[PDB]
Amino acid sequence: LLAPPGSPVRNAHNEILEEPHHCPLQKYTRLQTPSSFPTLATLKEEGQRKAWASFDPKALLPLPEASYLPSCQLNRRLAWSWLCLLPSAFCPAQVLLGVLVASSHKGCLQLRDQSGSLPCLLLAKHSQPLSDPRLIGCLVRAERFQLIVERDVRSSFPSWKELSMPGFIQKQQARVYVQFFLADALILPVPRPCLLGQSRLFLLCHKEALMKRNFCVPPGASPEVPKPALSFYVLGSWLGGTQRKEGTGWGLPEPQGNDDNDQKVHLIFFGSSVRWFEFLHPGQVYRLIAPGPATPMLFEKDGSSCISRRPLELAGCASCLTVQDNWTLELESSQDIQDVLDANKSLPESSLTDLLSDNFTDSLVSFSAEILSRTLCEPLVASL
Amino acid sequence: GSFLRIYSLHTKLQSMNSENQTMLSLEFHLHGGTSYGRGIRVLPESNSDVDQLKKDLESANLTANQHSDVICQSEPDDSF
Repeated sequence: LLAPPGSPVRNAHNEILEEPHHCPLQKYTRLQTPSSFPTLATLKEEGQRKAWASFDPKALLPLPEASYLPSCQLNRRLAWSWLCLLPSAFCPAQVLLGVLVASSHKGCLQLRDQSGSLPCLLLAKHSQPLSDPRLIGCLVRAERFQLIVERDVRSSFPSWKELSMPGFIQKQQARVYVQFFLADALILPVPRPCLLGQSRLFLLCHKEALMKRNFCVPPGASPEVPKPALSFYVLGSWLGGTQRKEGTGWGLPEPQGNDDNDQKVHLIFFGSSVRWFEFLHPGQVYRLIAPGPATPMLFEKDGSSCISRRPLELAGCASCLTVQDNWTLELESSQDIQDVLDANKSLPESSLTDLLSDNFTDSLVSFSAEILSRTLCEPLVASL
Repeated sequence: GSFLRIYSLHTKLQSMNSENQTMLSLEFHLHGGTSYGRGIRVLPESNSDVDQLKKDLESANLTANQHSDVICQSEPDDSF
């Protein structure tokens, strides 16, 4: 941008012998500081600084509306607000840089470097989520990003008058994270330092929620009573039989039975395998890979394995499978699957007659929606 | 906090108080003896009746629209 290629080559003879000799120092333009690369820690702690510097209740609760509020509604109104900085506008423009990783203690993505970590919300492109596990560990550079700051406050202001007083803001919590499109980022693979496997394909119907679940006593194995832990599981249908590591590729499947029941399966993710949550999405085919010696009944079923654990809402189901913490998944988009992948570029939505009707009070819905506003709700929080 | 069922619980409206003012409130009584099917039953969480009880409680908690308690709104601090 600042110095595009094409400048004339330096000729030493001319540089020495020209009468009004021109050289890179002869004629120059003063440069305004074009950009700087912050450590993710200083970015995070600029967020948690400007947030409380700009937080003024008298701007959030305007007059004359605020004159008619009881204290409970006043503080409930004040107890959540958001800030969006767009730090690329700062002078000098800050440029986000860090190696992208998926933190297996939360499943959420993170930009990481030697100064700390910053949660991020990548999108592959407008209205399509990040779908590819292969981005793990690449060095992401983004210079057109948003820095969001959610503020939670537990104030106790009595009335609009006291909004000038300091003593009532009893607790303050921020929650700063970043968000941007992959199309606006530049991605570089980090070089290496310088100086026996089976796989299978499957399509997933839908992905349960990520939450803390408890588990059953292992079947066919040691009865270690489980305890709550972060986990989720995925409903899906196998495509083809097990495949074997074959040099530059994966060999053709081993014979697979046709039975539907032998196709549909529950992939159960718990523990450090939770790092795969952000990448899996319904309606696409993923090639799961297990390293290590080729083994029968490795993908064909769980059947019996050491300390197998089905969640309570999944107990007893036959086609469950615990994905081991060292297995990995690869997105597959080869053309031979495109007719099944035609479900993509579209998202299921129920009708406004399924919604907004008294026809049933026992079923589930899915829809797109713009969010109009968000606030704390007190009855379920403390009142009852 | 137990989920509970009662059998043949009698229901009886008041219309007067001890100061001989008329006032209205509805009493509930399980008189002595299991006659007419009287008794109680501690409900297990497996039955859809208990699910319905808990669900109606949850609904009444969320879509409540009552005046908020805990006016000292700084009190919780979550699982501090």
